[PDB]
Amino acid sequence: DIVMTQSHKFMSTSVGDRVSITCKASQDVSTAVAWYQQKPGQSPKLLIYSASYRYTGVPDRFTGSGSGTDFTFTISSVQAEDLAVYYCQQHYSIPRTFGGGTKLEIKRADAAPTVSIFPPSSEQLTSGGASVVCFLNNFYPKDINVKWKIDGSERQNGVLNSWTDQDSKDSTYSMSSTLTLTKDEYERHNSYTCEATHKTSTSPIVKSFNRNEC
Amino acid sequence: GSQGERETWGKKVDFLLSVIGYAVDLGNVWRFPYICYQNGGGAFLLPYTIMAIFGGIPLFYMELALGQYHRNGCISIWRKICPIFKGIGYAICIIAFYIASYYNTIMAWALYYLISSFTDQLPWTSCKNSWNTGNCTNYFSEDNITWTLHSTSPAEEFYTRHVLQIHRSKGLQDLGGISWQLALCIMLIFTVIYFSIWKGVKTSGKVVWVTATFPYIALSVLLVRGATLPGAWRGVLFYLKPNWQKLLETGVWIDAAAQIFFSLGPGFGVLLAFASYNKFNNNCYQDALVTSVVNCMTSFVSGFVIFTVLGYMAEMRNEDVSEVAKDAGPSLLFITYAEAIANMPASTFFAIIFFLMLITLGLDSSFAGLEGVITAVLDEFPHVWAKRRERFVLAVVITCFFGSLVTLTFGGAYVVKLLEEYATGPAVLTVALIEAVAVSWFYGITQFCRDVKEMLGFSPGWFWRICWVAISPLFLLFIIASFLMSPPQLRLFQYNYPYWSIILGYAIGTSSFICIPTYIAYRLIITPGTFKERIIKSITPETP
Amino acid sequence: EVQLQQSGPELVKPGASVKISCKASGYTFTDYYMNWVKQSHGKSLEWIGNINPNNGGTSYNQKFKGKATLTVDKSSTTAYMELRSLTSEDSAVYYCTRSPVRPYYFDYWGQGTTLTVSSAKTTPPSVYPLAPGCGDTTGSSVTLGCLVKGYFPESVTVTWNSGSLSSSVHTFPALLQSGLYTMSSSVTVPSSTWPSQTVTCSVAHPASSTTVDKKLEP
Ligand SMILES: *[C@@H]1O[C@H](CO)[C@@H](O)[C@H](O)[C@H]1NC(C)=O
Repeated sequence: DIVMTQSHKFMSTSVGDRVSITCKASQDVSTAVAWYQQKPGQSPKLLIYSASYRYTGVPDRFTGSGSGTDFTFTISSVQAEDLAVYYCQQHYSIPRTFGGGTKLEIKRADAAPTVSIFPPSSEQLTSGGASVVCFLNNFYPKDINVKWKIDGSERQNGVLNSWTDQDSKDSTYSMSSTLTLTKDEYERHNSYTCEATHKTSTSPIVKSFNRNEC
Repeated sequence: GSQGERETWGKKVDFLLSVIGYAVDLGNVWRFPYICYQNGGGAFLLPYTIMAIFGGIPLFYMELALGQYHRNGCISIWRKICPIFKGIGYAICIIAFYIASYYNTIMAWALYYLISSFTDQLPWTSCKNSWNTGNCTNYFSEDNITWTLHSTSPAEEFYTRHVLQIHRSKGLQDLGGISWQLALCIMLIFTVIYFSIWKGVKTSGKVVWVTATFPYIALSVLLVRGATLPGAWRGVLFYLKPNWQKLLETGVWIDAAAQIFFSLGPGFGVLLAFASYNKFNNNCYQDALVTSVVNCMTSFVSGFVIFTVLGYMAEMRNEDVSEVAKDAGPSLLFITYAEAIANMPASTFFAIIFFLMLITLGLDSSFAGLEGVITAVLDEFPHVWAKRRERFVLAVVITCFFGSLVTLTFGGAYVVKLLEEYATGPAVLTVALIEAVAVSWFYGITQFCRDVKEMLGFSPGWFWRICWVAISPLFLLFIIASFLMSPPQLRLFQYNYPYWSIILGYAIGTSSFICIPTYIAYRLIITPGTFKERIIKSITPETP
Repeated sequence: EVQLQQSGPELVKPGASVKISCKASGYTFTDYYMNWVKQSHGKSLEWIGNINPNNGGTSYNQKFKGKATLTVDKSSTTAYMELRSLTSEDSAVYYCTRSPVRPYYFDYWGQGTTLTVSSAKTTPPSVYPLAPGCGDTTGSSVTLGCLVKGYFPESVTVTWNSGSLSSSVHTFPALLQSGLYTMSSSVTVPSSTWPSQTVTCSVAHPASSTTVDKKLEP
């Protein structure tokens, strides 16, 4: 059989930069290669075929080249909506196989995370539970530290950090820090504080609210 | 007095090339490379040579030695060996009739291709013709083209809708009517074999000079042509790429055993007829050895001839020569190979010498196929025949024309595959198995070794003895049981054969076989005495 | 134009069987091969096999031989893929895509079908609105949210005001714990529309066939 190998699982580029993703096949393909664009949450979309040719409906900024085992998918102008996962695929021999894929991450300037803390709703308090939420929106890069404070003290138990993917508009990551506690433990404390340490500023961003009728 | 002893060959080289012409046919060109590249790739040579040495050569040499020693036809030779098996000569006569029905229609297609290759622009290049559909898409056309399930190539359109006109038949049910162009093409073939046969082995040996030698020239021209083609290594790669895991399959040895047998075709009485006219002092051992190697080496070099052009054809398309080699049959040479040679410079030259080679490959094998039966009946009915040989030759030739009238129809190509697979294959192996067993056992292998000891001056080695006693009948018994256990499900041109086609094929298979057991019943009922007394006289050959 | 509409998500127990429809439109259905591609979570695309609509001729993959069965119907122009002996590896997104016979490429794909093979009971989600406190400082924009907790499988959808408008919404991926998924959503809207107008988040779980709508209140 045939093995399509993409040696780089991730490739860092910037908006407008010239980026080229490689592909490595098992044997000589002459020119048969198909480059697909799968946006997150969408089906894979065909772009290049026969390695030099573009499918209908594909903008001029997407090109391809090479004849051999190795092939190159070239994007002259990268956009924000161009964030996706690209695959290379061979059509000659049965079965048809795909490469591991290369996720294209967009590099941009640092962005200050927008931190918002939320009190538990009364609908959740009716069910016998309470959850204090900490939202972190529009920051770059993905690496950020999130520290929780119930009252004055670092709470490392019951904290879940969920990182979304990169944005297709401003290319900014967003994460959510969730602190889940029992209703009995929630009514024994008042002022909750969640802080976030990012590389944009040395001082961590501190948010706080009071439990008694906000 | 009067005629007495039979005739003899003109020269040692004439019958040497004559038996080589019978062995080398269309199958040595397309068939061997496909089964080689499909099973194990280049590793297919290992079982193919083993099945040749153990199975193929001893039957070929035993059949050839019996011909030169006894100098009798396919029928009369059983009168002097095992008279109950005299029906074997009759079964071969019925088998060769079923063979000659379709076999000359294929050359008629290559002849229709040969006569249609005289135009400056070949018909299967362009899609503008009377026989093309709207699905026809050729090259030298708009780029970016994407093929469709319903689309058809101009070469596939040309072969389907014109020479075959297979679209005008719904299947085996209604194949009518007859295409008269192929009826004239096969009439010319029946005429050119008429003038190459009717006199005897004298004319056949001289016409063989052209018919045996020319394919090697055309193969060499297409070899040098196919080698210079860009990207021709893909076909040769897929051709010779060894797959050793395919050797673990119990079927690939059966494919190798059946391939080497039907390429050499021992025990068919044709080699028996060609040897009957040779010299008694002459040595047939060196003949059978080198003759079989030529058939195998020709198929080996024919593998490069086909797959170099198939590799270049896969180069203009995208690789995987297996996919362009998908359909194995006349479509490989008449469509894929013809469309491949149509894209090359001076395509009229290579196309003429190609289909002419195809006619040249089938002419010599058709000469001998009739020669074996003609020699059989002439030796079986002497002085009631031989008044004129052109009389018996014309009778058997025009009979094959009426037998081919079913094959000349629109669905005649459907009948070609029905007869080639179901009919001839099992019965020829059966009649060769019964022949090999009767010679090695009934007549005995000891007296057979004594006849060779009087022929060449020395007894044959123990290797040939154990082959004739055991290995060779087991070689034929292996292919028989495998064929009967797994009867093939056949399909041609996007059309699956009906379930009852095997029933019709078994009828054509047993219709030749019914003669020998009814002849054994005819011999045992006529012979007086007891069962042990009459069969002993029936087992004992003619005492004088 | 050309659209391939697959079936909805499926939650099935291991050892059972499952079937996925594919509805094709916008072209001549008998003119193209029909293919099925398997994509595991975090893994690459995997070609299961193709089928010829005319005769139903099926070319499978040696890896998927006997694992998948492709069928076709020319009356409704619909292709199916059946799977037996379901395991945890079989939980993944499957796509039915159109391809010609040459050159072989997948031009149009289906929207995908989410398959989850587990014996875990189907659990309806808990929708708790996430609203800013009354002591927060109102700026040029306010961030809202809604919480989804304790649902299985991962199939869920959270919409805001019938899709109009989300020009800023941050939906945080689902996290699996104790056999139940949990996720959260957020939306950034200016302070001029709130709390003057009506803003409501809609949570829908297709596997449990439940839809709970919760309006945000300060
Ligand atoms: C092309 O072939 C399809 C089926 O193979 C047939 O339905 C169609 O009529 C053909 N086109 C023309 C122009 O005849």
